[PDB]
Amino acid sequence: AAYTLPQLPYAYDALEPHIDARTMEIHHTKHHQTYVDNANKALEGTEFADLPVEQLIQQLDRVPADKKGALRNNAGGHANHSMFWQIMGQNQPSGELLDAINSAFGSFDAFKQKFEDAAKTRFGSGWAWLVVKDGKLDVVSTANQDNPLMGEAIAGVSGTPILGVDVWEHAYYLNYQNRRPDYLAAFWNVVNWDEVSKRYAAAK
Amino acid sequence: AAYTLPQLPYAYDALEPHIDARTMEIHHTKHHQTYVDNANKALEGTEFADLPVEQLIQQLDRVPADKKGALRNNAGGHANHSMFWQIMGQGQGANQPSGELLDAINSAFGSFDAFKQKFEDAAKTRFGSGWAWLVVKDGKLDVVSTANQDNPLMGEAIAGVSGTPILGVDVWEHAYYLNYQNRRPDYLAAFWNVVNWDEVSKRYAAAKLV
Ligand SMILES: [Fe+3]
Ligand SMILES: [Fe+3]
Repeated sequence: AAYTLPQLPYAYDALEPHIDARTMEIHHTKHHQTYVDNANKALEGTEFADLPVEQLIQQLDRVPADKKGALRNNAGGHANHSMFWQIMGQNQPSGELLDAINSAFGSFDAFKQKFEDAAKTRFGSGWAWLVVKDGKLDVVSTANQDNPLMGEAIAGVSGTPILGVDVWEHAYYLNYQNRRPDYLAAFWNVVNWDEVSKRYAAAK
Repeated sequence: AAYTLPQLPYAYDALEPHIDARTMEIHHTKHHQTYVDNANKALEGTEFADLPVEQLIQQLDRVPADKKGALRNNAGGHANHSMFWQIMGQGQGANQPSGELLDAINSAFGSFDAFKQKFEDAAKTRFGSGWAWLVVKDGKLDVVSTANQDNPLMGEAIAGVSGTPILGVDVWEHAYYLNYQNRRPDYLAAFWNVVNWDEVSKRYAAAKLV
C-alpha cells in the first residue's frame, strides 16, 4: 500500500516515433507496476512505508538487512521510472541550467556526447544520469535499478539526478532492437528541459 | 582475428515458435558478433589470442588489468553464446534427458520437474541482465546464475559462483523481448522445448570424468 503507479503526463503514443506506444504501455503497466508491487511487499512490516521513495532509497543502509536487496532493486525501479516519465514530454535547455551545462561540459553538444557515451558503455542493464554533485554537473551511469541518490557504496557513484535515460533493453528493443545508439540519439527529441531545469534549481 | 562467429547448428527459424527467427538472427549476427569483434580488439596486442575462449575466461587474472573488464564482458559473451547455440536444437525429445544425466538430476533435485522449477527460479530471480546455469561442481549438479556475460568457469571471485556449465539460458532481454516482451517466465517455459539434451548429456559425461 506504500506506493502506487503514477499516471503518465501524456498519452502512450505521445513520444512517437522516438519511443513506440507499445513500449510505453508495457514499460509503464508491466515493468514499472512490478517494481511498485515488489517494493510494497518488501515494505510491509517495516518502519519505512511512509517515506517518499526518493528518501527511502537514500536510507538503504538503515532498512532490515534481509530487505535491502529487494528495496534497492524495486524502490530503485520505482524512483527511477517515476522520474523518467516526468523528464520526457511531447529541443534544448536555457537559463541557469544551460549555463551550468556550458561551464561543466563546454557546450550542450559536448554534454550530449558525454551523456551518450556513458549510456553506450553501460554494459548490461542500467541507467545514465546527469547529476548535481557538490553544486556541479557530472555524467554518471548505474547498474540495474541503482540510483546515484543511493550513494557511493551501493550505486558506485553519487549526486542528485536531474535527468536520466533507461538503457535496459526493454526501454528500446521493440523499436530499435540492438541499436541502442539510435535510441539514445532519438531520446534528445523527447527530453522535457523545463522539468530538468526545475530539478536543477531544486538540487542547487 | 582471434575468434570468429560460429555457424549455428540449425537455421534461424529452426526453433520456432519457441524462439522467433528474427530474434535468432539479431541475437547471432548483431549481439554475438559484437562480442566476437570486441574480444578480438582486446586480444590484438596480447599473448592470449591463441587460447580457446573457454580457457581464456578461466585465466582472467593473468590478463593486463586494463584489458580485464573488456575480456570478462566480451570473451565471456563469446563463450556464453557459443555454448547457447550448441545446447539448443530443433525437434528435440515432452523434451527431457535420459540415462546418466537424468539419474544425476533425480539425485540432485528430486526429479526433472523439480529441476525445471529450480532452474526457472534462478533465471527469474536474476535481476537485470545475465544467465542461469546447470553446473557440475565437485561431481555434483547445482543451479546458479550470473550477471551480464559472466560465466561460472571464471570462478567464484569474478562470477560469484563456480562449476562447469553444461546448460545455460540467456535472460538478457534481447534473448526474449521481441517474442515475449516482459514475460520472461513464458520464455523460460518455451525454452524447455528446444534444449538439446544429447549435447547436455555429452557435456555432463565429460565434466564427470574429472
Ligand atoms: Fe525500464
Ligand atoms: Fe544474448
